[PDB]
Amino acid sequence: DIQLTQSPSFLSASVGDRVTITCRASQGISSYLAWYQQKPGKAPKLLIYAASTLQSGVPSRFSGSGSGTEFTLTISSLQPEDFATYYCQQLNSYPPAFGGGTKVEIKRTVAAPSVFIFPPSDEQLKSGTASVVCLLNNFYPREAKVQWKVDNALQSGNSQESVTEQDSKDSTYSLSSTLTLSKADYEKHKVYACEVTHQGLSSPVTKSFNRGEC
Amino acid sequence: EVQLVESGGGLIQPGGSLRLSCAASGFTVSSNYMSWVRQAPGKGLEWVSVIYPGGSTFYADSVKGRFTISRDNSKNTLYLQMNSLRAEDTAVYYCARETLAFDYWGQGTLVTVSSASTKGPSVFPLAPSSKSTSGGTAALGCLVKDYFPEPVTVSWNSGALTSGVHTFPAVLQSSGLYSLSSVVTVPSSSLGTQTYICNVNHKPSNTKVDKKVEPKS
Amino acid sequence: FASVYAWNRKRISNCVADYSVLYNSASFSTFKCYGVSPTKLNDLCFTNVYADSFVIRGDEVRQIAPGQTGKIADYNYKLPDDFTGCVIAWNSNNLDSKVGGNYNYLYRLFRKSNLKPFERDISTEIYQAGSTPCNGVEGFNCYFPLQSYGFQPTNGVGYQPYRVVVLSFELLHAPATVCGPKKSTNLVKNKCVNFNFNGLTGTGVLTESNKKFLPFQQFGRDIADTTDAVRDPQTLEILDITPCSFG
Ligand SMILES: *[C@@H]1O[C@H](CO)[C@@H](O)[C@H](O)[C@H]1NC(C)=O
Repeated sequence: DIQLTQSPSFLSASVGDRVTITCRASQGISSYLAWYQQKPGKAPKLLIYAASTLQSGVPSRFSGSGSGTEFTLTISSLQPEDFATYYCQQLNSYPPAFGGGTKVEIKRTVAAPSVFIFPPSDEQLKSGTASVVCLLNNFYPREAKVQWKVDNALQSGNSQESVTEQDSKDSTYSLSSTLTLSKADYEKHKVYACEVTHQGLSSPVTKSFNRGEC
Repeated sequence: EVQLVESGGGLIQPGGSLRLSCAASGFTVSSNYMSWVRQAPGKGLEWVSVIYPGGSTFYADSVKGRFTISRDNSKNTLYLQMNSLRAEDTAVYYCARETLAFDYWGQGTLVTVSSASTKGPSVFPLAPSSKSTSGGTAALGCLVKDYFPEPVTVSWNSGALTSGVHTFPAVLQSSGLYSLSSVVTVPSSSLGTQTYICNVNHKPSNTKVDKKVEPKS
Repeated sequence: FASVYAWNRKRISNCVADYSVLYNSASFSTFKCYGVSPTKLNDLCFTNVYADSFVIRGDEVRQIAPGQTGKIADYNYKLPDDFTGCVIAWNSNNLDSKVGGNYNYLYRLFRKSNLKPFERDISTEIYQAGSTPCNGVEGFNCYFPLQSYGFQPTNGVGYQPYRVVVLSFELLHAPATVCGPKKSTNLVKNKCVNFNFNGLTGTGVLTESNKKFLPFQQFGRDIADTTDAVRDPQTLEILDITPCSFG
């Protein structure tokens, strides 16, 4: 029997508020564990000691609440800069069990994207392939749609997107969609268009170019 | 105070091997509980091994055997000599100084794929254009594609521009190679005016190329 | 009981030890014997028995054994590699664990070097980690070396307190010492019998005597040197030994 700790993940809030995260303990543990802050693409940093005695070098926003089981952390008066996951552990015992991690989102309001379409560089068309990039800059609701169209034909299954972590300054997202074609197939059509749908747009925005027009 | 740095990650196939050196930048690795923490990408953490100030091992469950930890106090180095990697550990490795809890633990990567490409970039500049221009600002960037060895970096002007510079997560194609594109916005009055050169560095290989992005012809 | 980092040490001495009341008490969760299997304890004699006592977690009872490692066996209490005694352990959740946490049971978690077997260390110096002289001051590069189990009654097993007693039989080079109790039959007066009186092995009829043995003697002998009287321990009453009936 090992302990299996659990967490109600995927939080979403606004700044200056109260939020509270609990950590189950599916066995009788005592009162010695720890919380960590894992910013994305970085190393963890422990906040709560082996109970609630918050380790030094931290602000006054965290309040670890300890018990026999069902431990619980609480953030009051949020600040835009805590974009990361929070884990549980369990000191003392050698092989320790870790949590499941809770990402926490940060609500904003309404901010449409700047859109921009980039045709393939002349160097790449030598190589024999065409990447067509479309960029969506800064934007709260990430539930954006990127529809590629080639000569007004909606393109399915030759694109890839990725999205950035919520920005620590202005709490926005940015998205890059890449359409990949062969040189041969690229040279068979004229208008390349990228149509972005988003809540901050009253009707969708299309940025487009015409292959071969300086 | 203490600024643990680690080195030794790369790429290898099963039955391979690899020594990792948790270089104790900072003091007294002779008398501290040290450990290795592992996480696969998109996953939670996992614990690997631990050394006592006095010498003991206690390896983890699945990596029981086939995996060796040691220290060197006079060099202030922790040594992790592994071998016969089931390639199922392809993970991001951390070494942390357990001080009654943990904390103080650097970072370091590894991948154990059953192949090798190790090639490097295919860089193109994505020019600033009126289709990207809107009012006061316009965006330009660099597309770095088709590389296997995951850790790759693109900076703007040798690290100068930090405003608007946003590198998007790399994408894994069906071909098996990664690709990404990093873009930055800059006032539309400044399309070609100043320097905007993306510095592409591929650390598993030794690729270093600077590409200038200029408005479309 | 006593802490784990300053265990106790009682030196049991000359007496009559009955390891059966221990072995069969069924109240012990762990009764391992190493030098000697348990049932043959009440049939052997040594020079000294030592008994060490302390309190640990539930799942650290597996480090009280010859040849282990871990924070307990490394530097709290180390058993030699040719141990001879037995290790006994039983759960004590209701006595030692108290609501809010019993912070009076400490253990040592940092030491320069692992203990020699049966060595003991009650010092409380700051475990200087960083090259920087600690100067007896806490902070960075210097940890206090003792931690405390915070025992609480709602802890899963393996975190509840267990009390442990380690009996170690030793045999220096003396003349004798403690041993197990001995049996005792009855006096079949008038019946050619095969007898053993604490060493005296013989055969014959046993009969009530009327000789007055000194206040320290044991048996009696006759001219031509044959045993003809003994003294019984259980009672201490002269008894004659008449040869059997042959002819
Ligand atoms: C032996 O024990 C019995 C009681 O069982 C007692 O009556 C008797 O006096 C004792 N004799 C000696 C020598 O101890």
